[PDB]
Amino acid sequence: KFRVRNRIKRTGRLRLSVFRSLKHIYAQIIDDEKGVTLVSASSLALKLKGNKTEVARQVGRALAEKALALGIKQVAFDRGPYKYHGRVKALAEGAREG
Amino acid sequence: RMKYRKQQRGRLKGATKGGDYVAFGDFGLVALEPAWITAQQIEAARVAMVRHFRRGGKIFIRIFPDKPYTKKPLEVRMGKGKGNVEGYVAVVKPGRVMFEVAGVTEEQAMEALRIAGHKLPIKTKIVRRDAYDE
Amino acid sequence: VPARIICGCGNVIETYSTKPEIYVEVCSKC
Amino acid sequence: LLLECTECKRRNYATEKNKRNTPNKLELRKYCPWCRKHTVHREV
Amino acid sequence: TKNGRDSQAKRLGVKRYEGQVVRAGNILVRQRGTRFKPGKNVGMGRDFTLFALVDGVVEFQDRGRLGRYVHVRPLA
Amino acid sequence: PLDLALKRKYYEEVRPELIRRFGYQNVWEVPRLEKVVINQGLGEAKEDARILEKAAQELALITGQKPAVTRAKKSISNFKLRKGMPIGLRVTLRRDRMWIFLEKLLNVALPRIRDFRGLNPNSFDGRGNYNLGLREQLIFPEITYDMVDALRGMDIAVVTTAETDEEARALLELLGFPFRK
RNA sequence: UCCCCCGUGCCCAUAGCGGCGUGGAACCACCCGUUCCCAUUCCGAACACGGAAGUGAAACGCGCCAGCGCCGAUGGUACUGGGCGGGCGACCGCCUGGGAGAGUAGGUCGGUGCGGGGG
RNA sequence: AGAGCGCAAGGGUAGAAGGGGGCCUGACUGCGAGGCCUGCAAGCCGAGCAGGGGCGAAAGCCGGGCCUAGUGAACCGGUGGU
RNA sequence: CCACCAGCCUACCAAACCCUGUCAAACUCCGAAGGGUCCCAGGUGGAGCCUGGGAGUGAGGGCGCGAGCGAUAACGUCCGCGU
RNA sequence: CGCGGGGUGGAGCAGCCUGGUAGCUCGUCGGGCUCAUAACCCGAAGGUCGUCGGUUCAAAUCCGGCCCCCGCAACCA
Ligand SMILES: [Mg+2]
Ligand SMILES: [Mg+2]
Ligand SMILES: [Mg+2]
Ligand SMILES: [Mg+2]
Ligand SMILES: [Mg+2]
Ligand SMILES: [Mg+2]
Ligand SMILES: [Mg+2]
Ligand SMILES: [Mg+2]
Ligand SMILES: [Mg+2]
Ligand SMILES: [Mg+2]
Ligand SMILES: [Mg+2]
Ligand SMILES: [Mg+2]
Ligand SMILES: [Mg+2]
Ligand SMILES: [Mg+2]
Ligand SMILES: [Mg+2]
Ligand SMILES: [Mg+2]
Ligand SMILES: [Mg+2]
Ligand SMILES: [Mg+2]
Ligand SMILES: [Mg+2]
Ligand SMILES: [Mg+2]
Ligand SMILES: [Mg+2]
Ligand SMILES: [Mg+2]
Ligand SMILES: [Mg+2]
Ligand SMILES: [Mg+2]
Ligand SMILES: [Mg+2]
Ligand SMILES: [Mg+2]
Ligand SMILES: [Mg+2]
Ligand SMILES: [Mg+2]
Ligand SMILES: [Mg+2]
Ligand SMILES: [Mg+2]
Ligand SMILES: [Mg+2]
Ligand SMILES: [Mg+2]
Ligand SMILES: [Mg+2]
Ligand SMILES: [Mg+2]
Ligand SMILES: [Mg+2]
Ligand SMILES: [Mg+2]
Ligand SMILES: [Mg+2]
Ligand SMILES: [Mg+2]
Ligand SMILES: [Mg+2]
Ligand SMILES: [Mg+2]
Ligand SMILES: [Mg+2]
Ligand SMILES: [Mg+2]
Ligand SMILES: [Mg+2]
Ligand SMILES: [Mg+2]
Ligand SMILES: [Mg+2]
Ligand SMILES: [Mg+2]
Ligand SMILES: [Mg+2]
Ligand SMILES: [Mg+2]
Ligand SMILES: [Mg+2]
Ligand SMILES: [Mg+2]
Ligand SMILES: [Mg+2]
Ligand SMILES: [Mg+2]
Ligand SMILES: [Mg+2]
Ligand SMILES: [Mg+2]
Ligand SMILES: [Mg+2]
Ligand SMILES: [Mg+2]
Ligand SMILES: [Mg+2]
Ligand SMILES: [Mg+2]
Ligand SMILES: [Mg+2]
Ligand SMILES: [Mg+2]
Ligand SMILES: [Mg+2]
Ligand SMILES: [Mg+2]
Ligand SMILES: [Mg+2]
Ligand SMILES: [Mg+2]
Ligand SMILES: [Mg+2]
Ligand SMILES: [Mg+2]
Ligand SMILES: [Mg+2]
Ligand SMILES: [Mg+2]
Ligand SMILES: [Mg+2]
Ligand SMILES: [Mg+2]
Ligand SMILES: [Mg+2]
Ligand SMILES: [Mg+2]
Ligand SMILES: [Mg+2]
Ligand SMILES: [Mg+2]
Ligand SMILES: [Mg+2]
Ligand SMILES: [Mg+2]
Ligand SMILES: [Mg+2]
Ligand SMILES: [Mg+2]
Ligand SMILES: [Mg+2]
Ligand SMILES: [Mg+2]
Ligand SMILES: [Mg+2]
Ligand SMILES: [Mg+2]
Ligand SMILES: [Mg+2]
Ligand SMILES: [Mg+2]
Ligand SMILES: [Mg+2]
Ligand SMILES: [Mg+2]
Ligand SMILES: [Mg+2]
Ligand SMILES: [Mg+2]
Repeated sequence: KFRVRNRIKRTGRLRLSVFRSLKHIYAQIIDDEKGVTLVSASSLALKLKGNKTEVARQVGRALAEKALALGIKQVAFDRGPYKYHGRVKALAEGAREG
Repeated sequence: RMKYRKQQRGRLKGATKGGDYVAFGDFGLVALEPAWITAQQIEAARVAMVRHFRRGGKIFIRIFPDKPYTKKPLEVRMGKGKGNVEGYVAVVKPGRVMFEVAGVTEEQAMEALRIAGHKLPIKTKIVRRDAYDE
Repeated sequence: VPARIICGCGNVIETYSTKPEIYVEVCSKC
Repeated sequence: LLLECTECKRRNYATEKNKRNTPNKLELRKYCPWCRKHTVHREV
Repeated sequence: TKNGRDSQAKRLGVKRYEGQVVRAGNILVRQRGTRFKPGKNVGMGRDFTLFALVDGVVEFQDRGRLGRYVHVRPLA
Repeated sequence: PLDLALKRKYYEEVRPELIRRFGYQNVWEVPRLEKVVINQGLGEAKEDARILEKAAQELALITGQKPAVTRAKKSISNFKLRKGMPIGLRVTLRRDRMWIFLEKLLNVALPRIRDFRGLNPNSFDGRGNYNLGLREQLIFPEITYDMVDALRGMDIAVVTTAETDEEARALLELLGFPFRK
């Protein structure tokens, strides 16, 4: 069911992997073809509060801060196993705030 | 049987797999020349074998005709042979074991196999179960 | 919605299912 | 059945292939003309 | 005798072996199915034809359970 | 409505009871129901869906859930089958609905069954699950006589978390399964 | 530099199937609930949101075991570029260079890259 | 993966090309770098550019169908249009 | 042996499965030698490449090797690599 | 051997091309009228669709091999 990843990998680059847990939400900017992460705005690893949908939109900007500070823009969104809607859509909507 | 239709002739190259060892019975008859053995041949040998020692032991046949042998009917040159006049044969490269006997004296199996040899086109050899196994 | 099952021998059951009226004749208590 | 689409408020044409008896009595899919841009096209 | 038949030879197979320099757009491999998977800088057409996507060098990669691949390592 | 008789029976009586015969080290090893499924083999009415909207709303009443049709996979002219035009009903009731359903069946359905005698004990398929058929469907509560135009029975599957059916055998009896034994 | 866990790659079974054992602080999962976003050709099974309690049973994580699976030499042989020699042939033999498959001995329940949380 | 992929066979394939659903008509116009194949003429693949579009949050995908058969130079004439 | 259908025997035939032993152009878990091609180098040869003028040839034959057809016949026949 | 046709209740023929249910006449069987038989009237039964494979959800039906019967052809020197 990771068909989504395969489809994204074929495109440009800079995959925004978005793993998410029962009370967590992570996100990396991985330039493959080397398997390395460039940015990693974690949530239950940062410190953020508790509201998830509200929390995700925050962690999204946490990437934007660390992203542009390095020079990145390919919004290649690795919407993993999870359907784009909840804390993922928010994590995204938030990431796209910049 | 089944398979399908008629089949190309190929060539009886070196007896690479054309060799073997006994795996049933005490005595055996191995081929020494390459040949297509006919059903009519295999049978005639097998029967002449039991026919020799009535109600005797038990014979094994390790070669089996699966190749369709074709033949055009006294004419010219159209199509592939309707064939099968001799019907079916078995490929036999020199060295392969063909017939096993078992449950009879040596002189009783030294004759049975001696005969089955004659009913065959090729020159053949008789064998004890030496001692070579796996 | 709640409903009362009037068994054919006392034991007026009560659970959930359409139509509260229930003329059940005889049940597990028999 | 062989067919060719005609543009509305006009008379453009295009390659096509209907199917007659089978579920297909009406036909008016979309197709981009050279003059103007994008419009419905009748069977004809 | 109903049998004297066959169809045209389609001259398929690998059209550009590894190490061979290639121009963008030129063909790498024609095939029955996906006896070769595309990969980096190599597109695929309706017939399963693999074609280079930019000037470079062809190289083949086997990835076991995931099949063989054809790549064009660019340079200019 | 997260509450009912049988829903409790399992906890304040049947749950510890199971621990008595098997003594599970963990709170989850103790088997539970979690899936009741119902199916009607109406290949009989596969002709017209006419006589089908009924058995559907009939099934819905006795189960509470809105049933779901099940199409044909293969095709068998040996008895008028092809594609998916055929039919069968299937309804998967869980949660509370499962309990409010099992209460009726074990405390009303079975007893009013014509010449009942006990559920066949052999109907345990290796792993902990039970299956059984019912020729009629009027043996349910909210089904009136003048309502049924034709007697069409069916069968229900029940799924426990029991690995071996040995354990499962017990869990059912404790809930109220009148086994023929 | 070291250890555990989370995510994600690389090779593509020596990474697998199965049996035994261990891990809940952290992380992960099941897990409570279904008002809201969302969802079921029926059902919060799935997808989703809001989340305490309980648990490590399931799932996964780590570690052991060689029954299955998988990997698998060395030695020799079949075959064979090239070069020759014997017989009516179906065929057979030598020199030179290359050299299997099967099978025997053995091997394996993995190795590693980047980011992150944690002692 | 021995099923399915409309139909012969083959190759390929569930990390979909297979089954279901929502919206949909790119079974688009103007082109076409560079190739495959090839005696000729034919046949085949095709990135990308422009126009105006469809689905998607987007990265993107769409110039019919998993692919290889389903076909006919020129002449002569028909209908529509500039 | 019997009928309510049930039971056992079975030097009869036999699906699936397993052991031993095998066959296959249109079967392949495997798999050579070799061949193909590109890169670099040796190679000045009646080599090679580009554009043109002139041709003839388009019945081949035998031999070695590899297959089909034939009968593991033919100074037979049809292809392949050589000669 | 070559080309074409055929094989279906006991006899003789439909059905097939366009697959889903096998029809006609005769005979046979039961029951009637007659002293009795026939004629005639009223009922009923009876078919592996030559055979072995293949396609299909499904084969009398379409595809292929085989056996059997029919007709035609078997010429030039
Ligand atoms: Mg025998
Ligand atoms: Mg002649
Ligand atoms: Mg014939
Ligand atoms: Mg047509
Ligand atoms: Mg037509
Ligand atoms: Mg041919
Ligand atoms: Mg030819
Ligand atoms: Mg492959
Ligand atoms: Mg394309
Ligand atoms: Mg340290
Ligand atoms: Mg055990
Ligand atoms: Mg919970
Ligand atoms: Mg609500
Ligand atoms: Mg809300
Ligand atoms: Mg909304
Ligand atoms: Mg949530
Ligand atoms: Mg335990
Ligand atoms: Mg497990
Ligand atoms: Mg130990
Ligand atoms: Mg082992
Ligand atoms: Mg072993
Ligand atoms: Mg060796
Ligand atoms: Mg000789
Ligand atoms: Mg010879
Ligand atoms: Mg060597
Ligand atoms: Mg080996
Ligand atoms: Mg292992
Ligand atoms: Mg490693
Ligand atoms: Mg298979
Ligand atoms: Mg297949
Ligand atoms: Mg198919
Ligand atoms: Mg298909
Ligand atoms: Mg295939
Ligand atoms: Mg794959
Ligand atoms: Mg589909
Ligand atoms: Mg699909
Ligand atoms: Mg649809
Ligand atoms: Mg261009
Ligand atoms: Mg071109
Ligand atoms: Mg050309
Ligand atoms: Mg020309
Ligand atoms: Mg394009
Ligand atoms: Mg555009
Ligand atoms: Mg395109
Ligand atoms: Mg299609
Ligand atoms: Mg497609
Ligand atoms: Mg499709
Ligand atoms: Mg092809
Ligand atoms: Mg002319
Ligand atoms: Mg019996
Ligand atoms: Mg019986
Ligand atoms: Mg018995
Ligand atoms: Mg072969
Ligand atoms: Mg093949
Ligand atoms: Mg070799
Ligand atoms: Mg070479
Ligand atoms: Mg080379
Ligand atoms: Mg000089
Ligand atoms: Mg010269
Ligand atoms: Mg010259
Ligand atoms: Mg040159
Ligand atoms: Mg010249
Ligand atoms: Mg000329
Ligand atoms: Mg000529
Ligand atoms: Mg000639
Ligand atoms: Mg020659
Ligand atoms: Mg010779
Ligand atoms: Mg020689
Ligand atoms: Mg010939
Ligand atoms: Mg030969
Ligand atoms: Mg000759
Ligand atoms: Mg007859
Ligand atoms: Mg008809
Ligand atoms: Mg008609
Ligand atoms: Mg009559
Ligand atoms: Mg009579
Ligand atoms: Mg009568
Ligand atoms: Mg009557
Ligand atoms: Mg009668
Ligand atoms: Mg027939
Ligand atoms: Mg006759
Ligand atoms: Mg006759
Ligand atoms: Mg005549
Ligand atoms: Mg004539
Ligand atoms: Mg004559
Ligand atoms: Mg004449
Ligand atoms: Mg004349
Ligand atoms: Mg004349």
